Amino acid sequence: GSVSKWVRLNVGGTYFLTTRQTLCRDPKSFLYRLCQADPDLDSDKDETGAYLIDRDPTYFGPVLNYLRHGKLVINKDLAEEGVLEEAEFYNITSLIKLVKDKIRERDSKTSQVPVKHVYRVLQCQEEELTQMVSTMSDGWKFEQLVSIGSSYNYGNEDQAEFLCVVSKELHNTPYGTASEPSEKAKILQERGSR
Amino acid sequence: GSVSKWVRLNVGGTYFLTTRQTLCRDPKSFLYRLCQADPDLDSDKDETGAYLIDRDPTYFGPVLNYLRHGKLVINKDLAEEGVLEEAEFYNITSLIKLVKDKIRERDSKTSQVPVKHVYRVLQCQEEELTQMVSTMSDGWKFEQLVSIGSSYNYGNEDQAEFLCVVSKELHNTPYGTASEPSEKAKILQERGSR
Amino acid sequence: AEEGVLEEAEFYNITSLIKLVKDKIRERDSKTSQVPVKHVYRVLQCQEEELTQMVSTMSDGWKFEQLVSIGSSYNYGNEDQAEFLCVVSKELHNTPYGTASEPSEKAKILQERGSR
Amino acid sequence: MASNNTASIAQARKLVEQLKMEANIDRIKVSKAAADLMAYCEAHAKEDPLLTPVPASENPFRE
Amino acid sequence: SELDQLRQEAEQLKNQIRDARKACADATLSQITNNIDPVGRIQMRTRRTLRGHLAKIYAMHWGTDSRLLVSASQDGKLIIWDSYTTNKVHAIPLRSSWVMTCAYAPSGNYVACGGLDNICSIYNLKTREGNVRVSRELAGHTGYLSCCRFLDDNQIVTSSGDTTCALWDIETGQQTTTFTGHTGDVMSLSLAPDTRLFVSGACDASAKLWDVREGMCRQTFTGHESDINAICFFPNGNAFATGSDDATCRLFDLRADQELMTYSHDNIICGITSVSFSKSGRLLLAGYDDFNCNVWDALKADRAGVLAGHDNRVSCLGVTDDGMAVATGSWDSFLKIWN
Amino acid sequence: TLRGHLAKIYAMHWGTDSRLLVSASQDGKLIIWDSYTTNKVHAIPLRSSWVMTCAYAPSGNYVACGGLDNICSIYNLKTREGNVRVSRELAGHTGYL
Repeated sequence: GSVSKWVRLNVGGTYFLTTRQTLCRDPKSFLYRLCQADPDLDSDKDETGAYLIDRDPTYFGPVLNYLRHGKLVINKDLAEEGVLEEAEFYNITSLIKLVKDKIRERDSKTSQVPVKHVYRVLQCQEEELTQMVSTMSDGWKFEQLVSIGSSYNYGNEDQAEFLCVVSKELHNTPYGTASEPSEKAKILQERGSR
Repeated sequence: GSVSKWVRLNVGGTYFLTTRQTLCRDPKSFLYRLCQADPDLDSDKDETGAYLIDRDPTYFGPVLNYLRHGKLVINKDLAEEGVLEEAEFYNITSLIKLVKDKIRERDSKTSQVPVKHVYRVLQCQEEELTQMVSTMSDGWKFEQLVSIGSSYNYGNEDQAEFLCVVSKELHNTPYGTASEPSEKAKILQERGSR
Repeated sequence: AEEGVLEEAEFYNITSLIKLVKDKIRERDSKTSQVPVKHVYRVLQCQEEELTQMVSTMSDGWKFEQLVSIGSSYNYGNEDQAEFLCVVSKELHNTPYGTASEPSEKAKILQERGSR
Repeated sequence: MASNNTASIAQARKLVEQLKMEANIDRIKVSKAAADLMAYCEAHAKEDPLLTPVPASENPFRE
Repeated sequence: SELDQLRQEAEQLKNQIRDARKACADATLSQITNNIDPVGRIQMRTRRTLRGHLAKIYAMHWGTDSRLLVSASQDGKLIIWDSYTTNKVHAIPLRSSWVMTCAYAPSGNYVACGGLDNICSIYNLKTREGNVRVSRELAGHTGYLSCCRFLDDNQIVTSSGDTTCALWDIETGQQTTTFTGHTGDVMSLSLAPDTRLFVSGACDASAKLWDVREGMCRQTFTGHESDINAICFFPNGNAFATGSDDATCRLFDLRADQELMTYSHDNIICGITSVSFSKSGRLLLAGYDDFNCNVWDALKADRAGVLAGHDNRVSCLGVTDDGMAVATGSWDSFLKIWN
Repeated sequence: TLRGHLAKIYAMHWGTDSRLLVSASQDGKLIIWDSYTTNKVHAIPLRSSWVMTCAYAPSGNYVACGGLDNICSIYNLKTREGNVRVSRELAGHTGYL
């Protein structure tokens, strides 16, 4: 017989014993190509027959975990990139997709660490000032106030007396901000642009 | 394997030497049914007799310590989601009910985007300007100061010459931000607003 | 996990080390806490000429926050000490410091005098 | 689906139904409806602040 | 294709409707009775200059109290004005700019807004905290939010793009009764004073009257060739004016199921942008993309009055809930109160 | 003319000395006015606005105020650092104070 309930492998000098049935989760796996017995592939340590593969022992772990229970997981210190490259070596596209998504999220968090900051200008006269500053809407941060020579009175007590610039953040560091299309939306945007 | 007080668990291919009683702390554990000596289970190494568990040895440790002393402490490098899914796998409803509490704290602590920022507009003349600026209430941060021309005392030296915008941060997003209802308070609010 | 080794010690019942570990736990929690550090703000008032100097010679540990011109009437306002109000601030680590109050009788009546 | 022109059976059905209820809708004659609306407007024309010039002692803009 | 039979059924039912309307079509007694109750030459005076806004005032809106009018700029700020004192009760910055609709609750408590963000936000004006905080966000209108209106302090209608006027349960944030009968996106929505029938216009020029209770399209009106911009429901709930991209405006009637009468002139060529009804509804006040805005005798189609020009196109009209005055939200960033 | 406030003044309680009167604004700021010099002895930015009542201790060492937050705030005017600080927050109520 050729079936092995528990086959032994040497990944980077480290021994891994697992069922070939688990090793056959994806027929694209290099390990599946190991499952079949062929003359072109019979290299092993003759002491116990465990096949010799010169690949990393560490990042092979998450691959084995997913292959055993269909869930990928990499520690907060393990190199997502390293496991990506290793799984590419074993040609497991399923993990390549999800590891790629995780790496994309981490890259977005790192690169988009500047959260999109929305800003606004509120025009108020002195009398109306204190209230809107105090009642300033939750989730927003005051940024700057400036005074102008009012059109009426001695540069004061007019609807154009003060401008208060405020701002806030949009939590777009780990997620992707985007836009969407619409036709009448474009028409109206053009109408308002001029 | 064989019956023994010591139990050798080959979790993810890594041996954990613990007590059957620790595993038998509660019956909700799937490990409880593993501890049964019936021949129903055979997923054990034939070279050492250790029971082969294909789950994560890393997130197995938190569960083992919880079963040892009834509390789960997650290593800062291991995500609480991993221990969550682990305890789900072994079906410890109490433990799930606690790790979810851990998440309920962590996610409330982070991403507290609308951390209350109360802004006020103190009006002062330069004479007392330094007085209150020096004596700003502890916890309040000065943010802006603006002069405004006035017709009194050549503008300056008037109590309304300067407006000092001050702010204070306040944590209620991580402490359950909300409001309270009161019918007479509502009546007074509408009375004053107009 | 600091609390992890704490519980490990509790199991092993090393009373002195448990004391030390919970003392360190309390210290870490206090220093982290909600960062109760308090910022103290001062109003330095200097002319433009000396403005560059006292900004440059600004005392390490202190932070510049804002500079405000004054509609002063002395020499168009410029070249005058009261022309500008440079308000600065510096933080005080409240948990290390505490920022508490104490009684002082003559100092109490002095506080009363200086209040008015 | 596409063969049914995006299930055009349903779109035709709802169109037919809406036209059906439109048919069931009473048709108050244009002269009659105009008379009714004119009567209501007149019943309210004498009280409309815009139509009825308010003196500059009650409006909230020259109060 | 059996669909031929179904489309023929639709066509012949439509012809039946046309025939019924023609039977309904008698002499328009109102314009025939032009001699009776002529609104005369009304000269309407502006009295307040709510110049606090800076961006274009896309949509204004009054309040049930008939004193506080909420207006939205293009830049994303809502100004709840105090009409009678020129004061600004509030000034709300909006998470996303490009807003064209401002909705005031039927209480004076909540305000809703929406725009190209494809989300309608509802802000609680009155809260224990003493400030204005966003209460609810409504997403699902994949298209832009064109116009919204508050049925209740928990029920709101949001005429949007994506060809829908979904009725939103504020608390759950869930749209309850969809209105999918339209083909072109919706840029208008007018509530009956009964608050049971609302008329929505779209780029298909199909002013569909809907029943709030079921989502069914109660009626369809098509007297306008171009896209419909603004609908002002008649004070009785039995008829409504409807303006379209054309320079013309046409008053339709629910009972007549057909355009009661039309409002157009040679000198006016700019597309309509806002339609309004006086306290009685006898005055049809219309805002144009022309800087000037006018008012017609609603039952005589003649120019009842002309409003003093602005520096830019008018963009929204709102009469006082009592009809005391009317505010003209124009693109020159000035709301003008007219009485 | 103690024209220092800019919001509505909801309460004004004198001090036993009959020289310092503490007043509260609608927007949440307390001004310990100096009646004889029209000079702001103190400006106190309240944590939460909508305060209707301002209380002055008999000793002039404390000021209390109450708002829609339903928590009475007790401010210790006299502290070593010289900056007014919140002394006590009185919770337990539910209605506006």
